[PDB]
Amino acid sequence: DDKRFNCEAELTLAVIGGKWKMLILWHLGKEGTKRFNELKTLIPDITQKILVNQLRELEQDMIVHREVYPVVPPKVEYSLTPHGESLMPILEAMYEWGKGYMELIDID
Amino acid sequence: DDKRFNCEAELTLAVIGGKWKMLILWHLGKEGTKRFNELKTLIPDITQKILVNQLRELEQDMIVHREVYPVVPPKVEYSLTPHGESLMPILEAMYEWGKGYMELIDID
Repeated sequence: DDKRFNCEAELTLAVIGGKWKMLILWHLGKEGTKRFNELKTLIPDITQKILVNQLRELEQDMIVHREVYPVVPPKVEYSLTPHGESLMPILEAMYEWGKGYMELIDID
Repeated sequence: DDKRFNCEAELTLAVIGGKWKMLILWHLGKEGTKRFNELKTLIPDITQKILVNQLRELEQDMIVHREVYPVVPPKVEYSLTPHGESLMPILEAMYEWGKGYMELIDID
């Protein structure tokens, strides 16, 4: 029970934690499917290497779908899986909470 | 905007992150006010030193209220602040998400 709450809430933190995953997921959930360069533009502080590593981890974690489309020209699209989509209410609530908290700590 | 979503969602992660804060907050929000020894019993894997450090950080972060009551015998009670209470829906949703995710990764 207590271990079940803790193992499970901590798993969630591990999946979305870090400096850029929440922002990647936010753009995919709010705006939809994106190519790599589109995400790279939306997140100007991120490097190619870091964005590739974060997307790879999100894909291996079954949060992001990466699909290759052999059309003319070929393209690779990134999107949320159903598991990713159900993180979106959590990210929304974290943003709303942190918006209010930041004002608290900033203005003091 | 993008920096505002990111700064703010990341602040939230910093406040609740780690191995024991979510569990401390969960017990305080679900069960109410607790003394230190009560929390120590509810979280048997935690050490005195670690529980003192986590509660101190939660208090300094204005998530947990620590009140000394000079009654007979004196007592020190820990509870959530209003800012802590508004984390509870987020923790609830993280637990529900991670419960489903753990089943996904366990059963495979």
